[PDB]
Amino acid sequence: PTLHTCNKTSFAKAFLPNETYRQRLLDYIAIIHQLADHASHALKFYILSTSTSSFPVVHEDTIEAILYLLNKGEAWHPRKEAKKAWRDCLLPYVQRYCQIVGFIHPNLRGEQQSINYLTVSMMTNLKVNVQEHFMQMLLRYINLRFDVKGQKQRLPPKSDARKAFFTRLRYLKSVFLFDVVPELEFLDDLTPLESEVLEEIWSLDLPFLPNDPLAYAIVADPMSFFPAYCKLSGLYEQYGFQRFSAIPLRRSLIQSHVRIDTIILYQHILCITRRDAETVEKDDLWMRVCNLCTKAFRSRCGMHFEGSITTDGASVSVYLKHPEADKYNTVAAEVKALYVENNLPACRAAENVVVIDPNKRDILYCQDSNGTTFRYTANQRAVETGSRRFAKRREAMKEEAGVDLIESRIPSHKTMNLMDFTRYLLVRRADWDRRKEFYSHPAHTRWKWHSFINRQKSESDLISNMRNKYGENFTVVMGDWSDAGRTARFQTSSKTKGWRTLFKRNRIDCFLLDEYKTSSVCPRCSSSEFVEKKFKTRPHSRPWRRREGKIEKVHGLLGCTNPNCLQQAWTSGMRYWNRDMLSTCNMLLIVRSMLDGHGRPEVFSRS
DNA sequence: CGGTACCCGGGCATA
DNA sequence: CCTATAGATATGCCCGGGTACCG
RNA sequence: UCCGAGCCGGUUGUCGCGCGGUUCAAUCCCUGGUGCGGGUGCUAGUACCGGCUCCGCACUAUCUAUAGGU
Ligand SMILES: [Zn+2]
Repeated sequence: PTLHTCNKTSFAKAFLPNETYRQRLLDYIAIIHQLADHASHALKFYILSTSTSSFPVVHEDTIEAILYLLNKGEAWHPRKEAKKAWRDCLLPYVQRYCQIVGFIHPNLRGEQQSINYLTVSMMTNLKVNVQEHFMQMLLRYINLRFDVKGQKQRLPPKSDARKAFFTRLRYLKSVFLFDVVPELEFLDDLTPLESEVLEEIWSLDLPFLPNDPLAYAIVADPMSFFPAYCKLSGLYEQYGFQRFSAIPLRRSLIQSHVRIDTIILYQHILCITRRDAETVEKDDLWMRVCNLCTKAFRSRCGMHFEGSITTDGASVSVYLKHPEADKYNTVAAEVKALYVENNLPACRAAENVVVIDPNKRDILYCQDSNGTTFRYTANQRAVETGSRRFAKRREAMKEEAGVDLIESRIPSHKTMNLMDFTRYLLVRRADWDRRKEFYSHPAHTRWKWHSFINRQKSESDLISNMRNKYGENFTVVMGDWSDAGRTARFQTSSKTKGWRTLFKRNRIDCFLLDEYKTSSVCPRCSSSEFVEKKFKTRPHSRPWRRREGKIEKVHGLLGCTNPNCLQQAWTSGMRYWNRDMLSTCNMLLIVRSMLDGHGRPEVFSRS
């Protein structure tokens, strides 16, 4: 549901100036971060080591058992039969992993809450990693085996050869992905490069539903695909393809956010017996360590603190929880539920309408009916957010600390071979002490929190400037990055949710409009037969491409050659235009046509 | 010295 | 540095450590 | 892996213009903003006329982890 919110504040303003409590909390979060990292590494090691017999069906019990083992040793005494069996199976592998890494059991007490939270988080990471990326990686492997990389340089752009190649590509995938039932003659209709693909795909033991497609089966029981997914990465390793993280790893040594609640408070922070804690109200028990009067803890939209924070030693994210909280395909409509054509009744009553074109450099280029232009570029975000300022010093310190030569030697972590994974673990352990000392510096977390502060300030200033230029109330109509080869969820509508969310937070209505044929029409003559693009050339701006002698045609510059737009005095012979200006003018024309009821003009249509 | 039963705090199960 | 998913705690019961009393 | 923004021109609604001119923005410390009252101070003219800075009331801002993309 949508019954929760978060407010992030600084560590100093969160906890009262009690040095003992702060030190206890810092030690606890460091221990929890170490436990989580070692648990992820041990889970991957166990999964790799058991491939010789069978890929285990990892369960929440598995993660909980791994965490409890790393924490205690053989002292864990679960009473549940499933947990007991998982403990018995995992103990040798965890022992070997600890011996290889030299990990010493922290013997932390009261591990129930933290272990449960980390188990839930890791299982969620497995579920999400298996849900979507499984199909995408399978399709990527199928494309790579067919050598589409080379075929793109072998087939004419539109000739019948490319059509036949596309037909074959879908024909093979339908049988491989269980989309269409094959006939017997399909057996002999396979070249060696295709027979190998069929055999490899079938060797993954893809689970499926007899009455539903593979994609629906993935959504229904995504975790059942976790074993096959682990197999898939192995193939990527055999053929040298772009490897993917089959089993997620918490590589970073920078102190990560750790969950703290009332139970953890009275177990490790306040250090009081449960019988004493149970006799005091939750809020009264929290005030002893946290300044509830701070702005971050105030209620919003009927939500209350409810004793949940996540802290990493530099910033604290306080979660506000609604009383109706959970207490621990049709969706395609959302693709077009927000588009302008379905929201015209609301657009007609908007005080002002602003059309925005996104670009990889001009992240926003906004124009209104009055012609007042505005833009928010990637340079402004990079400078104000401090991303480059932090990057040029945090990465530079590696020269002073010499850790750059350490991280580079680390082999790729996505390997699936047990020997290679052991090599990676040993190499990471070799210089683990120096990296741990380096990342313990407050500067890393301080920059991570200052980045959030700067991004929030930049986002607020952007809205302030937009309101100042266009007015207090306005409706945003933005393009969807349409092109001649973008027709899927992965490419068009997924690259705009950030700005839609940003506008929603400020209660600014945002709608999407088709960007197709936006750069075709000249508004001054409403004609596309006399529009020229990419005529002039200049040296490349990027420092490495520029020194290679590469010359690039201007992308954002367009021209109109129709005589009606040309003054006889102009020696250029063409009226110049900016790509963003023309796109905004065309979007304004389309919106005006839609509002009047005439609909999208035929010239901008996909006919 | 040798052998019992209770109160407490910690640990684990569960939705 | 961008985008996407799931989940975003609390109560009850078992047990094992130490302390109390008789022969 | 290198990059600020506003404005006037070369310019005609023109560029990642390594084109010219001019204004502030930034370096460090800071969770941001909105509407309401005072409370030291700093600014231009005889309480007004404001702007920067704090105090206090409610209105609001979804983060963790991983993964993918570069
Ligand atoms: Zn024209």
